[PDB]
Amino acid sequence: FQPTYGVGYQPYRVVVLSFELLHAPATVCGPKKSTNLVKNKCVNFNFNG
Amino acid sequence: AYTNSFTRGVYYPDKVFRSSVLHS
Ligand SMILES: *[C@@H]1O[C@H](CO)[C@@H](O)[C@H](O)[C@H]1NC(C)=O
Repeated sequence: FQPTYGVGYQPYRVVVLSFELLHAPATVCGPKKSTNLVKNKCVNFNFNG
Repeated sequence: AYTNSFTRGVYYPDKVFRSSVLHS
């Protein structure tokens, strides 16, 4: 790689974030806050997304 | 040498829970 090269021949850094979006316990999460739990009543819910 | 597997070598196919069900 030389800085004089045309755009297609210039270096690009590449990162691939691969997700194991499994039906399995989480270890990486988005910036969500968490509430107390509620029981025996009709609630909207979100567990791990 | 050889031996028979019989019914050995079944494993939980995914990390889900299920009950009372004939899953395929
Ligand atoms: C399978 O195992 C039996 C065990 O008695 C053996 O006699 C036979 O030769 C084996 N056959 C093959 C194809 O491995």
